[PDB]
Amino acid sequence: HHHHHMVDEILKLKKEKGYIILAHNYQIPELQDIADFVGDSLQLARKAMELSEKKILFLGVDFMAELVKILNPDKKVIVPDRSATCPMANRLTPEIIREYREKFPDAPVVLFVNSTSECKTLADVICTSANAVEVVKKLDSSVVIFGPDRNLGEYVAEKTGKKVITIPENGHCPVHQFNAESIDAVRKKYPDAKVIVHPECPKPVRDKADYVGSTGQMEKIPERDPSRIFVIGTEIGMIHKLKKKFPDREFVPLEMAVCVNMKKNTLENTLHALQTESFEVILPKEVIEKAKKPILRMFELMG
Ligand SMILES: N=C(C(=O)O)[C@H](CC(=O)CO)C(=O)O
Ligand code: SF4
Repeated sequence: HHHHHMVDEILKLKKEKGYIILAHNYQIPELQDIADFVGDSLQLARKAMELSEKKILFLGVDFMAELVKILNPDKKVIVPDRSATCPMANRLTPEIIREYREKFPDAPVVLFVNSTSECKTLADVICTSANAVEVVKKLDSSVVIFGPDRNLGEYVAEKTGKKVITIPENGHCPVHQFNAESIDAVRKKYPDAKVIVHPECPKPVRDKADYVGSTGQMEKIPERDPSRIFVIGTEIGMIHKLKKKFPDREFVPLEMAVCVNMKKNTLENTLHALQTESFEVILPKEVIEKAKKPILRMFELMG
């Protein structure tokens, strides 16, 4: 195998230098396969807090790596590509959050994990796709400010029955803009398939699905649903994860959908990261101290 040189040296250096490799579900298959743990933002956050190792190689995008750092301030966290980010976040600013806080004083500010760490410093609680509904339901308010993802916010409003004020204008994930016709086509081709789509998908897509869930929730659905075929409306990296967990089922992409940022991490730059022990994720202590409050509050609202 042509890659065995990179794969083998990654596994070698990881062990030799005391790293644990955490990968998000949207990383390329080759990186999922060398990771110690693969999961969604919530799971990688949880895992981060309980690992004994002092060095983490994080494979995902920056806001997530920073979440890991904020929860583990005394561990060294590195990433292979320091530009891997989520473009949705960067429309949401401090001045937007402040404006809406003033406008709606008694609305808690719920920020999605893909938000700048600076933004998290101004949140009342953080959430991921997996726990957004649970977090907002358990809050003591019928109104929340929510950002940056509009679709997710609207889905939360639907599930909880609360008023969700989304910020900024049109915050959305380009990856999850499937058109509902793809579901129409796939129902005809596989009449017994179950269609699972992400809550970041637009509402007409959500409404034609059998299930709506985050990647963490998608992965649990075949534990309770015996269907032979699932059609998956998220980023393409999740197909590899699902096929590995459930080799006796068939997983069909709703459409091909690739997150360019998530794909910035490669075997080659992952190897460079382990050789140089770069690039370190660094936040000001002030940011860490401030941002951890809404993150810990998330965990209090789950259990
Ligand atoms: N980290 C996620 C989450 O659940 O919060 C992603 C979705 C996301 O938008 C981040 O790329 C997912 O696992 O379903
Ligand atoms: S898949 Fe969408 S929400 Fe997740 S990092 Fe890429 S652009 Fe951001």
